[PDB]
Amino acid sequence: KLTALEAAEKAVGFVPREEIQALREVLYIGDMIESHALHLYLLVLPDYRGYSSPLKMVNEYKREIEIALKLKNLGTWMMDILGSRAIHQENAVLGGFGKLPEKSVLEKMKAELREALPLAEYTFELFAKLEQYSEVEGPITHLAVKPRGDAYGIYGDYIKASDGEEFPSEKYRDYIKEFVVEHSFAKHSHYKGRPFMVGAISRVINNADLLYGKAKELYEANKDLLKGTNPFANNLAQALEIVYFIERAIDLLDEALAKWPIKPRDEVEIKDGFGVSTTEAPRGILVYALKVENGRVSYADIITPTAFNLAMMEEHVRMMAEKHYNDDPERLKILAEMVVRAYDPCISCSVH
Amino acid sequence: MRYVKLPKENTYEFLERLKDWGKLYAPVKISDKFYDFREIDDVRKIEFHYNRTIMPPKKFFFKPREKLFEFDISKPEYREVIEEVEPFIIFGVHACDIYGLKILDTVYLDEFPDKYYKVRREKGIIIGISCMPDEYCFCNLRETDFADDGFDLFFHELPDGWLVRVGTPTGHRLVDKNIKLFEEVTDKDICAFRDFEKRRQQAFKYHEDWGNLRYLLELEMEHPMWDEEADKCLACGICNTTCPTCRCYEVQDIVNLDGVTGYRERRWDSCQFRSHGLVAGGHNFRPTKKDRFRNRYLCKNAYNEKLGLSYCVGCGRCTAFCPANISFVGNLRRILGLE
Amino acid sequence: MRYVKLPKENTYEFLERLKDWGKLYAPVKISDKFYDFREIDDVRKIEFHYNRTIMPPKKFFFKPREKLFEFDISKPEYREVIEEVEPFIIFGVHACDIYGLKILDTVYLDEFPDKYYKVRREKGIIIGISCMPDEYCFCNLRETDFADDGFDLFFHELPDGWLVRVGTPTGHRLVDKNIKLFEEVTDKDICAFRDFEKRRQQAFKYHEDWGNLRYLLELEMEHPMWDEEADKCLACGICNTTCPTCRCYEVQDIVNLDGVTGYRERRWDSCQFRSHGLVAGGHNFRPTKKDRFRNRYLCKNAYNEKLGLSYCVGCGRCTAFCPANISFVGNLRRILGLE
Amino acid sequence: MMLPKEIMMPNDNPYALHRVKVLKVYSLTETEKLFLFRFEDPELAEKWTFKPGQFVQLTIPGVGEVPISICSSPMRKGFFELCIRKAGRVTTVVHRLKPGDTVLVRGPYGNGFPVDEWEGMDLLLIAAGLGTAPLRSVFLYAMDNRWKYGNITFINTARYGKDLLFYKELEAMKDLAEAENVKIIQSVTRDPNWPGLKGRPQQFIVEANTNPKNTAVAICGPPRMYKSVFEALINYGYRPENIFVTLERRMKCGIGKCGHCNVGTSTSWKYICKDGPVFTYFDIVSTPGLLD
Amino acid sequence: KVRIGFYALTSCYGCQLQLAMMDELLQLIPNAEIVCWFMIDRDSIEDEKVDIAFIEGSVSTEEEVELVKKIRENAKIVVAVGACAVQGGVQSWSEKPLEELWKKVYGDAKVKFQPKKAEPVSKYIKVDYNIYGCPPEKKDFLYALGTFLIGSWPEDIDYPVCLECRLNGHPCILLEKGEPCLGPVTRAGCNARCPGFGVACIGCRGAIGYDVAWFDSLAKVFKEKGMTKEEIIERMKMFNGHDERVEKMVEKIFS
Ligand SMILES: Cc1cc2nc3c(=O)[nH]c(=O)nc-3n(C[C@H](O)[C@H](O)[C@H](O)COP(=O)(O)OP(=O)(O)OC[C@H]3O[C@@H](n4cnc5c(N)ncnc54)[C@H](O)[C@@H]3O)c2cc1C
Ligand SMILES: NC(=O)c1ccc[n+]([C@@H]2O[C@H](COP(=O)([O-])OP(=O)(O)OC[C@H]3O[C@@H](n4cnc5c(N)ncnc54)[C@H](OP(=O)(O)O)[C@@H]3O)[C@@H](O)[C@H]2O)c1
Ligand code: NFU
Ligand code: SF4
Ligand code: SF4
Ligand code: SF4
Ligand code: SF4
Ligand code: SF4
Ligand code: SF4
Ligand code: SF4
Ligand code: SF4
Ligand code: SF4
Ligand code: SF4
Ligand code: SF4
Ligand code: FES
Ligand SMILES: [Mg+2]
Repeated sequence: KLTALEAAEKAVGFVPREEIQALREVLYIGDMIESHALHLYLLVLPDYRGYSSPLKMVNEYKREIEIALKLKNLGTWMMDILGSRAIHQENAVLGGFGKLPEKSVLEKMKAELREALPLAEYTFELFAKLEQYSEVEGPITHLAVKPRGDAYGIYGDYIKASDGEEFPSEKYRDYIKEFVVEHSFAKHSHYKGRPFMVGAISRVINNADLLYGKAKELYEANKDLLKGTNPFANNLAQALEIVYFIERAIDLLDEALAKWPIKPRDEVEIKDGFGVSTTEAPRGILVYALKVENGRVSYADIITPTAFNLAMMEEHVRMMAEKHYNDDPERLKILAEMVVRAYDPCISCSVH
Repeated sequence: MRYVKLPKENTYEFLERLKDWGKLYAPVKISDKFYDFREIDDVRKIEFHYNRTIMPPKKFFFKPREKLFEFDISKPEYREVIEEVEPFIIFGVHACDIYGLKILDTVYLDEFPDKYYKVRREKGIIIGISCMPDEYCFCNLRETDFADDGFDLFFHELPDGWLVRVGTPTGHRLVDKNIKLFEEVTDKDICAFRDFEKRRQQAFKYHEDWGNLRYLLELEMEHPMWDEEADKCLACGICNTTCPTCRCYEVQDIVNLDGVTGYRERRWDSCQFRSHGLVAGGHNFRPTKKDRFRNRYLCKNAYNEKLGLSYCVGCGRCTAFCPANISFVGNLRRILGLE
Repeated sequence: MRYVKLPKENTYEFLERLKDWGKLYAPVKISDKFYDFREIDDVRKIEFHYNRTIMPPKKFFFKPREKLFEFDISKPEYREVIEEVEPFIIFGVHACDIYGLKILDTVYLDEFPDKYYKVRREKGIIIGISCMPDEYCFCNLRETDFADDGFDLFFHELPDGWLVRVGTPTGHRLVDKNIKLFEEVTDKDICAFRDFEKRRQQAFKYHEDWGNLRYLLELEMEHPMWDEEADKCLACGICNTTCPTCRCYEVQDIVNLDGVTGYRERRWDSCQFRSHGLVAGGHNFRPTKKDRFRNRYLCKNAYNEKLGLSYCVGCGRCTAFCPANISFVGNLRRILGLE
Repeated sequence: MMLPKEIMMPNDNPYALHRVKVLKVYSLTETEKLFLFRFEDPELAEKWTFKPGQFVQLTIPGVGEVPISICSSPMRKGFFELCIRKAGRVTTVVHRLKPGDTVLVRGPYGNGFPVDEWEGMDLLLIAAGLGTAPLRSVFLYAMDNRWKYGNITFINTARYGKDLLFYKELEAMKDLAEAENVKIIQSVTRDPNWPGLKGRPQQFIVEANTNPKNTAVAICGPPRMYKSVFEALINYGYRPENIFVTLERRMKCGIGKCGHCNVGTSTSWKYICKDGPVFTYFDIVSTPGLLD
Repeated sequence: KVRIGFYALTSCYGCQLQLAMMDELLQLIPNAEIVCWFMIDRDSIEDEKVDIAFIEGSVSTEEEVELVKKIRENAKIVVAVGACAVQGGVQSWSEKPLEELWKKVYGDAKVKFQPKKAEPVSKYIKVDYNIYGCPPEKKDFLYALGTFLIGSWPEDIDYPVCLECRLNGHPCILLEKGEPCLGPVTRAGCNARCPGFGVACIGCRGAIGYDVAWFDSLAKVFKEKGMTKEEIIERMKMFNGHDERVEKMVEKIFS
């Protein structure tokens, strides 16, 4: 929703106000918190803890599920307050919001973020205790967005690489190639003829120096685990990003409260144009290219993080399977599934 | 609701058939300009197009002079005088008088039902008729112009007959016994009814809203109008004795010449008389004529909780029958500032 | 009745003092053109000159969505959900809405008094205010323009302040606790009140008598107007969910995810919906949209026996808030032949 | 009836429900069961009396509540009976009730047949389909109070011979009823192979044993048969002031608040739970729309 | 224990996610046995006998039609969850044929899997009950699951969103700004979320069944406020793209 709003506003030549952009960033941070907590605790925790379902983990790992629910509820409540709901937000309109909450609700949101910061710390410790399998060690090309401003963030105009080069967001199809494979409804992506990775670990590797606060302290402490060579560092990078984004959301709420009261929405008149917005999704770079002609969409191009990550997923599953070749089929299946889940795949966004 | 139609040539035959149900009371001409409800022997005497009667229809239930008890002073015993009330039909009741009968029913059948009133009220069949207002009628201001219930048959005037509303099982039986004389209502009769309603609404003298009349009367009890209109007043009480919704009666015990027997008598009373608010020792709670004159306005403009309308229905009998040419509606509109 | 004057500079102080009695609900502006009764934190938000609210004042006693019971399915037990209602003040109620509250009281404080309604009706203090007619207001036709009772304090607009009517002991206590802010009514204030009443009567769009509306509606149930206006209808039920005197509700039992606990819920309903008349087996007693559309007119134009008024008070919410631009008063006047 | 503190609870809540237990379940037809109930409160059970023709609100916990007429006589104190047809959600849950289960009931509601002012006159009861149960209540009240009412006739009709309500009871009762000034007529309409009687009730009104001028008529069934039955009764000389019928509309409360059981027009607007369900002949005649 | 299976067709998994994020789902585990739900369970078997089957997503693959036929074979109650399963979702917004969309998106390339145009689940099997929304509300899931656990079934909704909009006192966007709000014809249960946030309804929960969805009156209301026929039709067919009533009812009022 927010990447589409950014693309449409770029196409129609509209610039949102600073407080509206801050509130949109808070909503996006809520989405990242919910998605990362949900992934970490309900999709990659049970297979590390020896279960087959998080619903079977209610009596043994009670505190872990409790903190999982608290983080997920914080993200869901942020999205319920700012967007209309946790899924398919409707309050995010062209040029702002249909209705903004009262000031006391924002104060309560800031207080709840402050309360949830220790939960993020515990999550980072719990996922630092886990294991990065050495069967998948190899050089990775990490692509991530260059943040706008002077802080680790989600909105950006440039796309960085682990090879050092950087290109403008609108020129993405000059450097990224989409091709269709005969075994999937998704389009695999290549960078200079080679597969690449986008995600939380790529974000950390590319924009580590932009972190500030407890996130920077934790990153400096645990830089040894966050090497851009193992795909299994993505979960720990997600925990680190939760830690960062709680504080970032607190600061953005302070910035928004500095300019109260806020008019919910600006009048936008739809001129023709072509806008490409590369915001950083919880799972990697999201590219939205929309062309507007007479108040209508004439050209749409969506490239999603999982479509970016599928080729690297195939390569790393190949190396994992060759390392665990001719073993018991169940063990190979579960380890390959763990490798795939390390990439937090959203198959729905792959096909869009 | 049943909407049977009575043709113009069967009206007198239906009125003759009404005499099979009891005694028929219909408005007849008692003088050149005055009407009254009198017992019918010749059906041609009934005046269907009349303005008002010299006496309200309450005289058939709240009798003008009634003997309540007969007594023996030795071994004190009061024996009630109740006669077997045979069924009777009151024909030609206007809608305002029907609402007045409803108001008097609320007064006389509320908690202690009046036996004398009830035995005659239960035996009366109220057949209402439509009317064209004259200069004295303001039943549209008091909202007593169209009757909802309280009748058995209601006759609505048509160019080629009548439209009959049946609202009671008694009216159903009356229609079904003489169904030969009745016909079916067509769209033409409905259009004629609509035209008559429009003409009736156009024929009223005053078209005003009187919501705040009670509060303005309360606020303006020290008006010079009260003095100037009471100086005209004759204290004759016609405005109360010819008012459909006046409940007041005076009681008296009359001893026969033997000194042992006698009777207790009930007659209509007026608040315009001296002894209406007179207590022992000489204290009158309405001592001056102005006080009684204003008290009538206050009482008639009061709000009836059970029905939702004022005790004044708007018949204009107090204005038409006032020998001193005092206008009730004119004084009320002067209080409201509409003059 | 007790008359007090509130000067223009003490109005906000009196409204601040009203918060000592409880929570204050007054009409505020929720959008550019719409009002509603909302809880007051800043007294300057109160709109004294408003036309109507997006929700009727019945939402404080007949709540829009209410939880009646909580139950355990094992050991069948229904426990009523009633909280201790603290006293509150509903300020700014127009006279039409006061009459609507009286009508809903007759509906919900009948032989089986509704506990949920009665508990909140006991603790509510209704302070009424005067208003100027809009193009949609026809409370003069329904006779709900001037309120007699049903309030505690009534505020009447004056050029140099307010005129306060005290009708109940609660209003007497409210006036006597803050008697420092009130004054004495002179003849000039009475004259100003009379002028405001004349202007208010002159500001109404329609001046007609609607006595025969029920009977004409009964006689004209096969009119082409019903089909014409029903084809415009959206069946959105706003005319019922915004009507002050609509009694209808729909009940539902919701079972919690444990399968043992749950609750019973009550929400406002509209006769414009399909399931209002569904009687199982597939039979609907109002099976067409025309049937429900006509049923609303029949129900709203019916006669309330206990009060003597129609169930429609004349606020115009069904005409103002109809998204299909369907005129209730216009269609009623089409039935009467006044167009 | 006007039972105090048990029809509205000491909490003054008219929606408050009483705990009752189902003792006997009996399948009359395929989509029909007869339920015998008693209140789990012994004092309430011994104090609960109703009128023939009144209904109750049967609350199955967690599903909803439905209005059911009482089919047993009010003089069979302690117990009351309900006859319920499976029409949908709530009745589907009701039909699974085995003996010994607890369900919630409030009532009685509405006005019943004026059996007190029917003293010393004949009784004609015309039941069609599911309308037998309220007329079963009236019939059993008359049988318990036989000295009060004169000749009684019971006409029961149904679409098929297997759908006749209380066929076994009325067939077993016919003996000693014919000798006890009671006539039972049972007929079918859509079954031309039925060994028993065939035809509509208006055909069997002439076969009644009731004096037409001194007979109270109680008719229950679909609203469509009412006009034909009225024509037949009026032709044979039954007085229109003594004809009573029952109507059904959608009910959610039974106390007059939900506004779903509305009949009539703007001239006479009435509610079934408060003004019925028993209506007189002149009420049906005056306002159209009460039938169909 | 009631055996419940949640199956995924072509979907965004919003309905499964909404059910998974409910805190009351922890109460469902002791009362119901979850057979097939791959999002949370890994030991889930596709071909198993389930008492109640919840189906999410549209039928956009031939393998999906085989799966829904299998589910209808294996389930006593089949429940369609969400706008994708009930009315085809937003994927059925376009009336353009499959080959045109395929050429526009994937070019001239082969995938070896067979797609099809989005259709509701009710076209290939018989759905006994429906759960409306996109995603469905938590209250809808609670009511449906609770009534199924008691042995009853949920009541279908035939009242518009305007009911909940007027219960909550939301300002009417259609009366003030003239916005194209689809609320008067859309099923309630969402508590008027979009009109409460100042947005217009886009009819995610779907149009009212039982032939009491009046697109002609709403089209006339839209036409008085200056909208062309095709704009109204596209707006109404955003989520009701498999509705045959919309085209006929709008073309009636524009003829
Ligand atoms: C005065 C009266 C007496 C009745 N007596 C009997 C009787 O003796 N035996 C019998 O089998 N049935 C009787 N009924 C009908 C009975 O109420 C319905 O069969 C039942 O309410 C429908 O149940 P359902 O599961 O089909 O509900 P659904 O069809 O799923 O509908 C749900 C709701 O609809 C309402 N409803 C549906 N049909 C009716 C109806 N006909 N009357 C009132 N509300 C209705 C109820 O409130 C019910 O909770 C009577 C109805 C009335 C009004
Ligand atoms: N429970 C009560 O005490 C009570 C009281 C009042 C109302 N009700 C309601 O009344 C209904 C009972 O009837 P039902 O639904 O079971 O009926 P039904 O059997 O489905 O059909 C009506 C029956 O009456 C016959 N019939 C006789 N004369 C008729 C006539 N003139 N017009 C039409 N049919 C005529 C029909 O013959 P055909 O098949 O040829 O038409 C058929 O046998 C239920 O809805 C019930 O709830 C019940
Ligand atoms: N994170 C993330 Fe998505 Ni469901 C992918 N791929 C789109 O933003
Ligand atoms: S009728 Fe006229 S003169 Fe006689 S008492 Fe009444 S007001 Fe006075
Ligand atoms: S006080 Fe006077 S006006 Fe009132 S009822 Fe008595 S006589 Fe009539
Ligand atoms: S006060 Fe006058 S107009 Fe009013 S009812 Fe009495 S006599 Fe008639
Ligand atoms: S007051 Fe009205 S009803 Fe009475 S006679 Fe005059 S016009 Fe007729
Ligand atoms: S508000 Fe208007 S469109 Fe909506 S249901 Fe009422 S009459 Fe119909
Ligand atoms: S029937 Fe219709 S108009 Fe009458 S109270 Fe119920 S919802 Fe309102
Ligand atoms: S019908 Fe219309 S005018 Fe009358 S009370 Fe209801 S909303 Fe107000
Ligand atoms: S209907 Fe009458 S009382 Fe109500 S707001 Fe309009 S003018 Fe005021
Ligand atoms: S109905 Fe909506 S939430 Fe559910 S799968 Fe389809 S698009 Fe997602
Ligand atoms: S805003 Fe939309 S949903 Fe709400 S009342 Fe208006 S039309 Fe209905
Ligand atoms: S208002 Fe309309 S679009 Fe918004 S949640 Fe409700 S049904 Fe869906
Ligand atoms: S059942 Fe609710 S009004 Fe009669
Ligand atoms: Mg793409």
